[PDB]
Amino acid sequence: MQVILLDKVANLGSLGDQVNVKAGYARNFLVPQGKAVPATKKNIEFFEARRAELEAKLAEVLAAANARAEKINALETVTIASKAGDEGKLFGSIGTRDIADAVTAAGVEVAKSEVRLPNGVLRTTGEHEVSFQVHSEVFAKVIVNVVAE
Amino acid sequence: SRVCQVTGKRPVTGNNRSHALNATKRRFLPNLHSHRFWVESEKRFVTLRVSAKGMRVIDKKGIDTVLAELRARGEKY
RNA sequence: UAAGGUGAUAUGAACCGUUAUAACCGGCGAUUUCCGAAUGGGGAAACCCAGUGUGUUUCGACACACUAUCAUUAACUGAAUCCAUAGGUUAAUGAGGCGAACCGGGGGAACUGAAACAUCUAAGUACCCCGAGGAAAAGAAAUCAACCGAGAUUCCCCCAG
RNA sequence: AGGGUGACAGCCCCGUACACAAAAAUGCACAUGCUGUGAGCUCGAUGAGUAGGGCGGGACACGUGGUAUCCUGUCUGAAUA
RNA sequence: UUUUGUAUAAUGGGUCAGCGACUUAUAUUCUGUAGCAAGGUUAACCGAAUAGGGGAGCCGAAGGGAAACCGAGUCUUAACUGGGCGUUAAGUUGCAGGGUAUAGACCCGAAACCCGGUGAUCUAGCCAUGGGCAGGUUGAAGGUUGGGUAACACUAACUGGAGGACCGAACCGACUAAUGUUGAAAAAUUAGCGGAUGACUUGUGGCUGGGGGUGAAAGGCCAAUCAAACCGGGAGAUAGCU
RNA sequence: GUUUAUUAAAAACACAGCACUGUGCAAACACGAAAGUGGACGUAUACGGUGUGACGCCUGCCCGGUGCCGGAAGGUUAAU
RNA sequence: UUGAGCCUUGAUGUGUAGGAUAGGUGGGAGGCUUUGAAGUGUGGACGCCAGUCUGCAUGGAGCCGACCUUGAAAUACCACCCUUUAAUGUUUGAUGUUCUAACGUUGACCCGUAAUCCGGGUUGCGGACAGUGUCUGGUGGGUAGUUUGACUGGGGCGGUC
RNA sequence: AGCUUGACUGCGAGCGUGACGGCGCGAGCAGGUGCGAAAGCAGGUCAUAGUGAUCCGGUGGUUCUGAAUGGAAGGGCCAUC
Ligand SMILES: [Mg+2]
Ligand SMILES: [Mg+2]
Ligand SMILES: [Mg+2]
Ligand SMILES: [Mg+2]
Ligand SMILES: [Mg+2]
Ligand SMILES: [Mg+2]
Ligand SMILES: [Mg+2]
Ligand SMILES: [Mg+2]
Ligand SMILES: [Mg+2]
Ligand SMILES: [Mg+2]
Ligand SMILES: [Mg+2]
Ligand SMILES: [Mg+2]
Ligand SMILES: [Mg+2]
Ligand SMILES: [Mg+2]
Ligand SMILES: [Mg+2]
Ligand SMILES: [Mg+2]
Ligand SMILES: [Mg+2]
Ligand SMILES: [Mg+2]
Ligand SMILES: [Mg+2]
Ligand SMILES: [Mg+2]
Ligand SMILES: [Mg+2]
Ligand SMILES: [Mg+2]
Ligand SMILES: [Mg+2]
Ligand SMILES: [Mg+2]
Ligand SMILES: [Mg+2]
Ligand SMILES: [Mg+2]
Ligand SMILES: [Mg+2]
Ligand SMILES: [Mg+2]
Ligand SMILES: [Mg+2]
Ligand SMILES: [Mg+2]
Ligand SMILES: [Mg+2]
Ligand SMILES: [Mg+2]
Ligand SMILES: [Mg+2]
Ligand SMILES: [Mg+2]
Ligand SMILES: [Mg+2]
Ligand SMILES: [Mg+2]
Ligand SMILES: [Mg+2]
Ligand SMILES: [Mg+2]
Ligand SMILES: [Mg+2]
Ligand SMILES: [Mg+2]
Repeated sequence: MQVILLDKVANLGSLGDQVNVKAGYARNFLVPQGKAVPATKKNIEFFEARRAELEAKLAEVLAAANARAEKINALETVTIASKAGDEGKLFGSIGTRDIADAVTAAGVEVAKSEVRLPNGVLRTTGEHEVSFQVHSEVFAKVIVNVVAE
Repeated sequence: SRVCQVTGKRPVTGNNRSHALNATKRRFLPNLHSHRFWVESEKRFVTLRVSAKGMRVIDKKGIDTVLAELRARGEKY
């Protein structure tokens, strides 16, 4: 019996995969317990329509996420109103909200969850390195300035 | 009776033929099994008296389609 | 339609009628006990016994009506089990049984013939079963033909023992 | 035509040829109202556990034969003008 | 009637009267007869209905060869000096008849085989619920007392009331004989006989159904003939026999 | 005790007793295409089938044939 | 677990001139190293006991190329490979062990339900077995249909055709 | 004893014997052959037993047939089992 898998299933395939299987396995287990469906042509077209529409959403999201990655390197330097203590140490700190809100209202609509700092929250006056995740795998960098209020 | 609720297959008659071509009347019975089908749309199992052939019809069409045939036929399940 | 009538054995009795409710003929109505599908339950057919509702110048039991099963539909209900579903009650509508042959279908003999007998025959006959109609069944080519063509089905005559 | 009448009846009786007739119910027909059914047009669509096949039977005048065609109890199983 | 042969002491008929057995349909061939004649004739159907229409067909005027094929010839064989079958006889359609074919096929007659029903009011076995066994005997186990024994054993009397126990009516059966045998009776009657508290007997109702039942088993019984009941049907089975 | 109702009542059938043998319970077995049922509301000291036939003293030899029970290596061997 | 195919990727060569158990064919001047070598201390496997691959530890600044021989080159390194061998990945079986989910339940329970049927549900026990359908070999007087000759000094036996 | 394959192929006037199916005898004709100088002889064996119809099927051959047509299968014919 050709069937198309719903949830991922051991030794067969992942969601969407097409596989041949013994009828009794499909009939008495995989189908009732919602793990697969027959390989009717309407159904395989359903999923081919699905694979391609999903492929388009992944190509275009990548077209949107790349666009913002060109824009991150486009600004390439940012200022933040930062009350800097004596010697150089910030009375406060510059978080992802602080960085995010600078660049959103300065061009690129970056949410704070996208901002990625290593150790620091930035407690010093100076110019800093900040990288970002805008897609699962496309990343870019701005540089951050700290002007003493 | 020995009747498939899906295909209508039922006993048919015919001959045993010997080597010397003696005909004796016989029957050919369908290959029937009572089987419990999970019907999703009714959160329930339906037990059908089905020939194995009838099982393959249900794999092909889906139990929902085949039960719909049972209704239209007036047959209850 | 009528001058005669009240069926027969079958008289008699008591009566009806003659110009139009005598009788007789035909159409349409009324009444139509009990048994019988028999259908409120039962049963050894023509009988035994109920429930509910109605009626009593007497509101007793007696009388009258309804109450079988199955199917489709609807309303009200309603488990195991949360919803649901089964189930349950009621109502509307239908069916049931009978009966000639022909008709479609599910099953299907044997004697017999073969000069014995088993393949074969008898014969898809006899019979049993289911269902329908005035007819039934069949029916508008995935049919034939034979390089020309025909143009659904059914029946008759040939082809041909 | 036939029957009846005290024996064998065209003309005695009932009939027969021919000509007629329904208050009422009903058949069938054209017409018409009605509730319902949908007409012609364009662009489509074109019947899968099916056809085919293996095994066992059955049906075809055809007894498995070199045996096409049909049905299918059992196991399988296409192409898409 | 049947036989080589029947007065035959072989068959059949008591007699009379009435009935009782070679038919019918369709094919086929021959004879007779009639029509037309190298032609004869139509079938279903149409119909103006025993007419007329209808020539679809059928038989015949051509055979030979397995066939292709050739054709008054052909086949046989490489080919026949030849040989086989043919060429030189008129047919066809009615009508009457003789035969044959298929049909019950001249009439009557089996023992039986198959199918669907009806029967356990007789009888077999079982199930439920009821009834019956006069009278007379025998006297098991157990128990008590006595004797006895160290104690048991044992032993006597008594008590007790077992048993497909004994004798014997009812009741159940059926060993012998006579009678009867067109009976009083399609199984009995008389005199005798066996069982008679039991694996007994019996009433009412129930269940088992025909290749089936039931059978303490005889192929017994299953409604007066059971090695396959009865009724209806296949059915006019078949009958080289009488 | 039973039996050929209707020519046989017997030495025949049955019988208690004996043996063989099947049967673990949804038993074997039997009536039933099946469902259901008897066996049995029993359970191996039970139930079925077969033979023998109270009791006493006993029941020897033969497994080649036929029947049955057990066997897995080898040969042969079905559909497929 | 295992037989028959696959794929990475690792084992393995005594023509003689020799730094000496020369693998053919190519890229071919630097690889290999602290993600830690040369060296010696020992474990294992192969074996022509000449040596080869190789785990562990110790060690700590090298084993290296035309440097010449050799038909063919450096154990600096790299790619398809063969002589053969092992083991991870795969198709089909073979066999087994478990599982649960088809299916069985003539265990207990719940509801339908004042029910020793049935159905649904819960649970326990089994479980791809059992059982059934189609096909197939064997068995099969349990049942069935039949056959089982004629001649003959009757028939049968014998003989005969 | 020498040489040899007439234990030939196609036919057959005319006969015998049979209810029939059949069985037998046969000179001569054509082709081709052996033996003989030649005339000639040879279509098995001195003769008379030594055998099995039909159906179905097998093998080889074939100017036959060949279900639309070309083939093929199957059939026919000849030989044989
Ligand atoms: Mg009533
Ligand atoms: Mg009552
Ligand atoms: Mg009633
Ligand atoms: Mg609820
Ligand atoms: Mg009716
Ligand atoms: Mg016969
Ligand atoms: Mg009617
Ligand atoms: Mg019709
Ligand atoms: Mg055309
Ligand atoms: Mg007179
Ligand atoms: Mg179509
Ligand atoms: Mg077809
Ligand atoms: Mg053949
Ligand atoms: Mg005599
Ligand atoms: Mg005389
Ligand atoms: Mg006499
Ligand atoms: Mg006499
Ligand atoms: Mg007379
Ligand atoms: Mg003639
Ligand atoms: Mg006594
Ligand atoms: Mg007496
Ligand atoms: Mg006595
Ligand atoms: Mg009685
Ligand atoms: Mg008959
Ligand atoms: Mg007769
Ligand atoms: Mg007697
Ligand atoms: Mg006697
Ligand atoms: Mg004995
Ligand atoms: Mg002995
Ligand atoms: Mg054995
Ligand atoms: Mg199995
Ligand atoms: Mg078989
Ligand atoms: Mg046998
Ligand atoms: Mg027999
Ligand atoms: Mg017979
Ligand atoms: Mg004789
Ligand atoms: Mg010479
Ligand atoms: Mg052949
Ligand atoms: Mg063809
Ligand atoms: Mg052709």
